[PDB]
Amino acid sequence: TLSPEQLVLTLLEAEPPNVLVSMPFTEASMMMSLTKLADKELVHMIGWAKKIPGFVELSLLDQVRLLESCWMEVLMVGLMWRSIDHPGKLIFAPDLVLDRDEGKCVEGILEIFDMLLATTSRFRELKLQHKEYLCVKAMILLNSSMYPLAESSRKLTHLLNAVTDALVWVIAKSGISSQQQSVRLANLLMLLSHVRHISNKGMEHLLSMKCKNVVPVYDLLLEMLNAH
Amino acid sequence: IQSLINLLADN
Ligand SMILES: C[C@]12CC[C@@H]3c4ccc(O)cc4CC[C@H]3[C@@H]1CC[C@@H]2O
Repeated sequence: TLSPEQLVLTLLEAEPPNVLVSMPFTEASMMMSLTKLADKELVHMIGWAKKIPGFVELSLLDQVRLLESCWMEVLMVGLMWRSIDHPGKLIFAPDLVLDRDEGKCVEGILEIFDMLLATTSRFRELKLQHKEYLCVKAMILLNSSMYPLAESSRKLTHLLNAVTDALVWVIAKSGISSQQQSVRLANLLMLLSHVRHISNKGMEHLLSMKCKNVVPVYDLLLEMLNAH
Repeated sequence: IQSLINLLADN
């Protein structure tokens, strides 16, 4: 056991490096930029997970299944956080900032953009804090959603409980009423559940784009996509 | 080029 403040500071220092992706958009080139970006981020995501304390003490199978299960949710919550103070824009990366209307370039993606933007808008209205963001991204990894994946399982429960306790502690510092602290926690958790659903949609869409030969999918992103 | 398990195991 770390303190909740020690835990949150470990999550801060775990944060991955930022990545850059690098003609006007076609369906093809937009998906190329987005898939290129996702693949680079995935590399850093594994290193990030390894810095979440306890994560590397889990069985390797659990480590693998946790990342196969949550990687798209983690990409998406990162995106929402980068975008939180810019209504109508998705800040995918520096030099890849997309207006809502640019979803019209890719078949099916505008529905997903709007869901990502609406979720980002709820985080903005909630005034999601830096400390809360760190906790929720870690909770997503550690299977707050409880997707069905003894010692590794017991450890995992401990780790998720610790990050939940830290989020509760962060919320308590806000000084708002106990009733409002409970409602805030429920709202954040129901938002995580929504991100899971957007992730399922995203996965579907990417598998469709791959199938229709709209975009090639290589390497780590291919590996992670092959698991769904 | 580097896979999930290699990324998890190494460094
Ligand atoms: C997976 C998709 C491409 C990669 C996109 C991405 C790429 C990078 C990132 O940090 C977040 C997201 C979320 C939306 C993702 C898209 C949803 C549909 C599309 O296939």
